[PDB]
Amino acid sequence: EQTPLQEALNQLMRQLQRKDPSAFFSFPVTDFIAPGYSMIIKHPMDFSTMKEKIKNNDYQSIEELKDNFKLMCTNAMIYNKPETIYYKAAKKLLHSGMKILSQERIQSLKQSIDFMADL
Ligand SMILES: CCN1/C(=C/C(C)=O)Sc2ccc(OC)cc21
Ligand SMILES: [Cl-]
Repeated sequence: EQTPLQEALNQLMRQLQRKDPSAFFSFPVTDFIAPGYSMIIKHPMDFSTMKEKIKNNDYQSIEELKDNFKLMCTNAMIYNKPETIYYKAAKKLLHSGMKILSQERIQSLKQSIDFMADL
């Protein structure tokens, strides 16, 4: 029922979420949690939204998931001040996640996804 691309995206998601042990990025940030958030952050993202996008087959490539992942981390560094736990978590998550989503790792996954096609 799921494509090789969807399955790879879900495996990468599990690796990225393990780097968020405090679960700060699990769910959408609301204006109840973060006053004025919606006026500061115009393109919100979180892991639960990414998971739903995978399930709905909204991602056409791993790079599109990588873009959403970077956006998620950047949003938290834009809204939160550097001293806060949320900013510090976002900086660490972004750095760790960019190594999980390295261009060379992505290329290798693309190859194996492509191999399942035109058989
Ligand atoms: C959901 C945790 N969290 C945020 C997460 C991200 C990704 O930004 S930002 C923030 C601000 C206040 C708060 O508890 C008053 C929590 C809080
Ligand atoms: Cl890279």
